[PDB]
Amino acid sequence: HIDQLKEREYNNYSWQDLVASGVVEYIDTLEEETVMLAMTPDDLQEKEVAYCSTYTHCEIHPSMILGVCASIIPFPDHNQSPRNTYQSAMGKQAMGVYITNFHVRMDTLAHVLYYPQKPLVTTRSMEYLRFRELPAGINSIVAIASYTGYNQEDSVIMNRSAVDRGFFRSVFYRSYKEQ
Amino acid sequence: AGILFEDIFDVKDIDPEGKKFDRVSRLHCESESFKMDLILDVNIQIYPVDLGDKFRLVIASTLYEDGTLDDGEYNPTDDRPSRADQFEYVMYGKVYRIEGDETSTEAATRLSAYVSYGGLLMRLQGDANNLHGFEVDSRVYLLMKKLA
Amino acid sequence: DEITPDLWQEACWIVISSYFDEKGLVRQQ
Amino acid sequence: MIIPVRCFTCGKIVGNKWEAYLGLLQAEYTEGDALDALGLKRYCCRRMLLAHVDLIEKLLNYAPLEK
Amino acid sequence: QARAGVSQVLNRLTFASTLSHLRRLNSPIGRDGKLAKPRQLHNTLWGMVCPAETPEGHA
Amino acid sequence: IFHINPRLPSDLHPIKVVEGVKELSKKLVIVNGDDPLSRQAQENATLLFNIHLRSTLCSRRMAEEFRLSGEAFDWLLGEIESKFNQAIAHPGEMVGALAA
Amino acid sequence: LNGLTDRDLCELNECPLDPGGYFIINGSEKVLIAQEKMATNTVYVFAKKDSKYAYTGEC
Amino acid sequence: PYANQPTVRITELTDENVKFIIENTDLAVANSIRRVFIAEVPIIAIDWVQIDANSSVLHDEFIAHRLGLIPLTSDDIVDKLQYSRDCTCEEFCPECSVEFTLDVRCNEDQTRHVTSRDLISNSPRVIPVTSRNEQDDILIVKLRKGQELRLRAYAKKGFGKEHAKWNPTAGVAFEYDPDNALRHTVYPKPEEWPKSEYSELDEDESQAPYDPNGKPERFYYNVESCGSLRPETIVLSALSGLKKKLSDLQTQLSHEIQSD
Amino acid sequence: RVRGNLMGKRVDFSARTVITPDPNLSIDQVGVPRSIAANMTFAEIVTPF
Amino acid sequence: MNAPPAFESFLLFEGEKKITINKDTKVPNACLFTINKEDHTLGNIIKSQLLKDPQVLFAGYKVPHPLEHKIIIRVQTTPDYSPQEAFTNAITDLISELSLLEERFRVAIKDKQEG
Amino acid sequence: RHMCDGDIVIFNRQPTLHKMSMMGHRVRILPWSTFRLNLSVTTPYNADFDGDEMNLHLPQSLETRAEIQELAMVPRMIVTPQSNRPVMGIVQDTLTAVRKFTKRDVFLERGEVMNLLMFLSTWDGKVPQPAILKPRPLWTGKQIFSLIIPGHINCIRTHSTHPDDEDSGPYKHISPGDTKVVVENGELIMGILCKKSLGTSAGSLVHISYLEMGHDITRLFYSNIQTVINNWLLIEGHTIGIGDSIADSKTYQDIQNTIKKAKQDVIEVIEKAHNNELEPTPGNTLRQTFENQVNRILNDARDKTGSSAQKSLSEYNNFKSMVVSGAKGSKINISQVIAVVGQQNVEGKRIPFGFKHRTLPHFIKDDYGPESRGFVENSYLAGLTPTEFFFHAMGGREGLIDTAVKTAETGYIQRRLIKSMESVMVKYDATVRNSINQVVQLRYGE
Amino acid sequence: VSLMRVLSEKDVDPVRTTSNDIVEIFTVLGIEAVRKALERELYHVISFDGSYVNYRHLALLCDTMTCRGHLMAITRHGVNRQDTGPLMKCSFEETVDVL
Amino acid sequence: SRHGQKGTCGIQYRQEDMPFTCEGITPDIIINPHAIPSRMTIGHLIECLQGKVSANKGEIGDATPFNDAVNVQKISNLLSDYGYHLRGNEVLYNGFTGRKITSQIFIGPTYYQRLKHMVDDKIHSRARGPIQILNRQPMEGRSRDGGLRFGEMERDCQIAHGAAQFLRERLFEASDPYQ
RNA sequence: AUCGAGAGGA
Ligand SMILES: [Mg+2]
Ligand SMILES: [Zn+2]
Ligand SMILES: [Zn+2]
Repeated sequence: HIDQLKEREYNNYSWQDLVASGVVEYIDTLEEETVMLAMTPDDLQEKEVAYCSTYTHCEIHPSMILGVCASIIPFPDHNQSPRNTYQSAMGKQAMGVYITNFHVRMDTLAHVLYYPQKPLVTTRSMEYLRFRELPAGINSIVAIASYTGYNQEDSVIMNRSAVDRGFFRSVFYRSYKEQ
Repeated sequence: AGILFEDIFDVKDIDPEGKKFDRVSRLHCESESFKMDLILDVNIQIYPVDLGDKFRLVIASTLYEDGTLDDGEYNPTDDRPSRADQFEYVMYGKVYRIEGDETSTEAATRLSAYVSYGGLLMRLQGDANNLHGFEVDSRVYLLMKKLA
Repeated sequence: DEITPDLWQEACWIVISSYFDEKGLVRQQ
Repeated sequence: MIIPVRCFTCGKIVGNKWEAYLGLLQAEYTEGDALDALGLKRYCCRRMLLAHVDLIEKLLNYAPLEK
Repeated sequence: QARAGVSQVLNRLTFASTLSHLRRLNSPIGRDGKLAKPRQLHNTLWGMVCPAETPEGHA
Repeated sequence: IFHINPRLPSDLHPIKVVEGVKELSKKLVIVNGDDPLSRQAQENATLLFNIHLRSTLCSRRMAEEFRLSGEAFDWLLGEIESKFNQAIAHPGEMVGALAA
Repeated sequence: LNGLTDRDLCELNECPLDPGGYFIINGSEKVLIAQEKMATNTVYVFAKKDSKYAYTGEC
Repeated sequence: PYANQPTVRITELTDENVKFIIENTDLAVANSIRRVFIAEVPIIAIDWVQIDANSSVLHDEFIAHRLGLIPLTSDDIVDKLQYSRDCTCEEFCPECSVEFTLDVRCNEDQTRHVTSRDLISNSPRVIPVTSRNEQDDILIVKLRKGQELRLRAYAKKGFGKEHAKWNPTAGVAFEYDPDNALRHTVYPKPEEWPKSEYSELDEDESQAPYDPNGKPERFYYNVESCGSLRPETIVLSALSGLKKKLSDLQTQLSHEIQSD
Repeated sequence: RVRGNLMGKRVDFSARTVITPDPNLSIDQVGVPRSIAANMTFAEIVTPF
Repeated sequence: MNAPPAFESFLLFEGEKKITINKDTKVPNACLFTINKEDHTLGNIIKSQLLKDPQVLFAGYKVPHPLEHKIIIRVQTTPDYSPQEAFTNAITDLISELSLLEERFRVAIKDKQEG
Repeated sequence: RHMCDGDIVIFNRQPTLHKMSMMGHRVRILPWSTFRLNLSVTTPYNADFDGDEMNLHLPQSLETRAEIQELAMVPRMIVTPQSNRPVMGIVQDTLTAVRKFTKRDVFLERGEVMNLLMFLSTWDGKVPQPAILKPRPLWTGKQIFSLIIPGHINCIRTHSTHPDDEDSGPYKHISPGDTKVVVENGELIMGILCKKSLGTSAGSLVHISYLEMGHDITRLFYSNIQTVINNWLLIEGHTIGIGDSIADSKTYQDIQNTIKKAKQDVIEVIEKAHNNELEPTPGNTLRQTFENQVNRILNDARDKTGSSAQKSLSEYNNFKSMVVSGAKGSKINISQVIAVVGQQNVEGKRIPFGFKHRTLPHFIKDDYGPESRGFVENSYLAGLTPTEFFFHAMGGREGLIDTAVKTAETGYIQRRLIKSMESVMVKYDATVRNSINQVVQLRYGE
Repeated sequence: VSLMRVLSEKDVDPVRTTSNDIVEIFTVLGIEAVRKALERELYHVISFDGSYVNYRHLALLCDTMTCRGHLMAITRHGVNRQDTGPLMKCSFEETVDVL
Repeated sequence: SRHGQKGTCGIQYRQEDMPFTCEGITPDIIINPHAIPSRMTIGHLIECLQGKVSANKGEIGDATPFNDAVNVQKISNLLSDYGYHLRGNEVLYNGFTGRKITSQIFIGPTYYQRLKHMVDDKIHSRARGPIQILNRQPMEGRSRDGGLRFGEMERDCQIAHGAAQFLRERLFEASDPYQ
């Protein structure tokens, strides 16, 4: 199956063929009550004490529990969970390029970042969110240091000479209408 | 002459509770002559001391060879003769405690003078007759030189 | 033809990629 | 959108290196070896090429307003 | 009398904001409702609803 | 302030301690007036402080423990008087809004 | 826009990456938010601590 | 009571960088020299732009920002030009500015790259660094068929303290006490730390023994140029400029003393 | 009216903006931007002093 | 909005004095030198050269506020000497050091360019 | 005229919970569009700089100016009548740095001291005799901090790491760890300073300064602490990184052994319950005795693994540095980063069976064991497994709900209290009376 | 709770035995008892986490709640039943009905 | 920062004033270490370390959650091959004085986001602007030159101050003086 | 301009 999926662009073998082959099944919450889930195929292996020997299904990848905005977070399993919730809010407030055809649009408010970068550290879910193609930020060299005290209590010091070179520069468009 | 206490000490231990600080170490020493017990924090980064070193300790009310008071102000340009030139390590501090074994009816036989050299502490204890020069809130100089 | 643990990490992301190539993100709308 | 002229962190010119970078990834250099062939020795300059997204190529898919 | 907020202006601030707005789900409990129970993360959301993405206000 | 040497006998007579503390207590007034209602309410309003004052500033502790001199004790009495008067509540203080 | 290629969408000044899934009313882009409701045709039994019925079964 | 007699030893010299050691100076002098390389060596850069046509996909301030960052060859001309504040002209003249023009229209199905080669200057000694006779030209913008860019620009003397476009460096490496004999840095686990390239320690020794008498006395520089100036001209300009700042201060000080 | 316009109300001679740290102010100072200070006024009485 | 023009960090305003000398009244032989439109680049070298003078008892500088563009240099001397004289001598020493470093760098460049 | 330097303004952050939420400030005009605050006043405002806005009010007359100056200026607000203690204190970098600065083995060269003395606004201009003279003149950090301390105040405190036996063994007055703080005649004789000595607790140095000296002298004390310590920190530095979250292999092995033991103990208690060998303790249903015992085992395991993590840290560890200063964090945060995040609770109980007899379809039915019911056995550096992740999200959601829901009830209580007491006042006869002039108290307090 | 019955039991200590219900205290032991019990209960709530509030604030709240001889609630049913004037009452609750 | 670490820019320093590594890298942003320990956003530190490896190696680092093949020790070991300290610290030099900083500083590439919240959209001030028709008090909001609300809690605060004249000014003379 | 709704900040 994987070897057929790896040439999906040539053989026209698809996700639909994978469901039609009886390999993948759609399961609802009410049917999950009756299902026995392996978190990975490593749960299917023989073990020195067997927790369960009668699994019915396996997860594809555990990270699919996340939604769009939470999927942008790298290493979210190493954060206290409210901080993942706050990122899931603030990622919707980040400037980027919001859509490619923005030049024809007359949105009342629009922010466009000059130099979006894709992140150097990415989840694999970010491929499907097109974040690689409409990114909303810049990879910044960050030092974690006290220095002169102007960064205390959730504040940051920026390099003015980087800002002169266009770091985090943006354009703001406001549209007016009259008849 | 302004000298309050002079004796020769042998380093019996160093940091016996372990290394509490990296650049400072606590000596435990005993006099040979007056049988005083000394505890002394030393900046061993600039003046290293080894177990069983022998040194001469002077405590003085002034560095000047003639009797003259100290205003406690750092003048590096003062060219008066100074006993600091006979010694290798010199500290400045104030006496903050004098404990003793005195009772309600008897004077102390033993005294324990405590000095802070900017937070480097010293306790010198022994027979009271050797410590009568120490007074609380007096400024004092420690002068120390190793003996071969 | 069992997928061994060394192949599993590429295999499951091939599967997920095939899903998103088919369905996309607003399929339910 | 388009490659920055300068590395934000140190001011090295990188705005002449993007088309060469693409012409080294074609011909099967690794991204590391491509950056090293371009002389991008500091990670702050490498960050600029490795993380760039050339969205101007998409903006050029739209016809101009004036012919 | 009609239930409000079923249609909203599509958020366009950034592409993630657009995608997430198209995938939004609402529980019509009412923003002022003080009962914690329907706001808790229920176990059965596993794989159905994102555990992290919720607005930290009254909603 | 007065460079008290703890290791020497003091010049402070213990009767000056007894009298000074009696006289100080008369200057720490919370309820004014000579009538027995005022006098009782004054005694009540300052009872715990006067117990603390008498027990802290007693002749035996002044001799054995604190070893203050006469000039230092004379200073201490004025200090206590001044700091007590500065602790009394000012009329117009909106103490309800403060408590809320 | 259905079935159009990226080139056709660009010729129409549309964005290939735009997901759709929204309406245009008076020029404003409007998204519908999914509304949770209790499932129909199912017997649920509930109880409450302070009412005149011990148990209620609703369909 | 008096001056140091510092010594210099150049270890590498190229068109791109100069590596050198200063020895028998104070750390404050070494740092102020490092700072002057960044902030106070003047070069020529575009600072006034007028756009006659811009049908590109980038807005005019984006184009102007990019033009300001293009490095211009400055070596012998920047010492001659006045600042526009000191110059007597009403706005611009050859004594305080260099004029540039660009005029590109795309007429072809292939995408036209607009580059620092399309900038044409009125002064033959002040040209874009990439245009000097390899490294490619800096990309300004890409034009689709029928898009046009046409502009006129003036370049002015300035220094990096005013804007980073006038910074001539592309990195200043600076180091002292490579083996931590002064213990100005203190490592919790010295064996974890990689050796400096200037280390003289054998590979079994993590750091030198503590020196209670030493102070910083030898400083290693790598000054890399953005190309507007030769690296050695960056260094010599910085030494001249710092000396001038001190002489100007002494002139004002001596007036202030005479006024008292 | 009572809570909304009498026990509290909107006021002239007031300003609002983001706060930021400044370790170089004393505890009793506030750093104010120049546009705010130019917009707000105080009516000083004219005297020979 | 309230952006200061970037040249305000190094250009004097009309009537702004470059340097002002005030006596420190609390100890003898001491002055504050207030220098406008200068930063750590001059403050740190002047302070460090003053500390090389054995007749200087105190030398220090501060930038009072990083959005302001002035430095204060405090100097105290022995009573046979003057803080104005110390400050003048320090600047002369720095100028001589930089002139020697410049000439030696020109020589090192010439040697490197042709062996 | 336009507002200018030294104008008096009321500065306010909403919600205005108490009298320190509106205070009088002197205007300083600065470039750029923000208001700017000193960092000590962030505590009484409950302010931080993550995007907060504050409100400025300019009093329009000489009378309201004099009233704000004489009543409400920040220096006069340093001590609160709510709790007879300072409302503002040293915080963040200044507190971590002042802890480091007052260590016994901090030594300053002549030029560094003369730099620091530029930031004492109240320095008398005299350079103190260095604690060390002959090999090289060096000043200690305690010696320079002593010049910051105002007047001749006297204060005993303990540093946060002071042993509990040291006050009774030998060396009581010559603390080996430098953990006894004595300030005497205005000089810091000994001791490391932390939140115990410079924080908002009663009997701190800032409290004693406010009681012994003016508000004005104490205002200068807070200012000089911040400026001097922040300029030393440009030398000393402070950071945090991955290297502070890592323990040694011995610590990880002892943690893993303790977890494995706790899990075996839970299996044993489960077997005793299944066999009905488990006997109900009095007043509790068997289910509640089982829950009590499993929660006891897993809390003991979390405490022991945390202690094992805490004792592994070197004095260079930056989490330890921020915890012992009290500037930020706690021993539990260290324990969770390094050792074990621990049990996740909802409504004070282990994770409920939201699926039929299951927490998730990944477990078997009736699994009362630790992993099933939401014991996270990993640390935040190891990273959570998917079920641990989802249970930790269930836990954090409850804190977000409580943060959003508690506020209406508490604010309504605050309103009702004010409206009940707003006109109660001390009268000129020193009785406390309401608006109808009825006696509430014959003397305030009593 | 049934304080009056329990106090009269043969081995119950009648000096120390107490409720946490303040209305029971007021009914059985009277207004000064509930003045002391209300202070105890508020102190217990405030101090449970180790927080400290100066006694005079608690004392003044409890005196406000008890100076009329009956338990006055911090609610419209208490505050707006005092002899305070109608404009004071209308600033709290029941604004129009008060007037 | 993607990890719930938000803040406002407190000051900007030019490149000569920022701290620098021995090779002349200065941070683009300095963030305070006190942001980390109570937030426990360790994913931020791992992102920084992984990004430093990523930028040196020239590979986009995988930060997908629940990947047992990636851990902090493996990232540290990879970093040690590029000549950096394995935990991401570097020796920084003070920009003002040039002295080495005693503590080594954690430094590396971290993805940062500009949020739509900018100060010039929020700054506001009023003196004697327009008033509402009905109540004649100041307008509401920036966009109307409105006045800030001095509310009931502010009233209660000034009562507790005893500031009767200022309370009179704010609740009468500065709002709706009438006869 | 008002009223209503929705989305956000601390
Ligand atoms: Mg905030
Ligand atoms: Zn770079
Ligand atoms: Zn000209």
